[PDB]
Amino acid sequence: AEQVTKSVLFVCLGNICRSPIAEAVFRKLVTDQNISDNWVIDSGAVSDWNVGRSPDPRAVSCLRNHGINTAHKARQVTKEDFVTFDYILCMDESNLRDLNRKSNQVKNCRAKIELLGSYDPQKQLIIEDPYYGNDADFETVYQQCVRCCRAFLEKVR
Ligand code: VO4
Repeated sequence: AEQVTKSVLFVCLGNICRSPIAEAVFRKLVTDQNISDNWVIDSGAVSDWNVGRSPDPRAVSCLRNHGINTAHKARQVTKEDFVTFDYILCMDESNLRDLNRKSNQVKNCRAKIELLGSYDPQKQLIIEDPYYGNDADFETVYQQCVRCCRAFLEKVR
């Protein structure tokens, strides 16, 4: 068994609600496809405000309902991420404006930066911040990341 090693970094503002859901989902997919050894996956924040914190409790329990677990600590996106990751996928256009800005700060930017939702077969471009929502909104977010990541993998696979 042999292919190339591919890398994806999932990005949100805080790296507490959404990017850990999208990251964990994506890991479960790869693991389920027997393709983990070919993938490098991680999640990070635009902001430094929550570095080191654990994922929201609502994200945590939501992933559990689906039999998924995570051990992520929040970390900030850095300049080297633009040189090391094949893909940076974010949640919203704000995340997107911010990364492009920072990427400029890099000379040799090899990362393709895009909205995760741009992969959604249902076309919901945007993945809403569920922080102030309740438990059904987290379930809605999980659902979108599932759609998107399944579609992302299948074309980069
Ligand atoms: O942790 V995030 O989804 O930015 O809230």
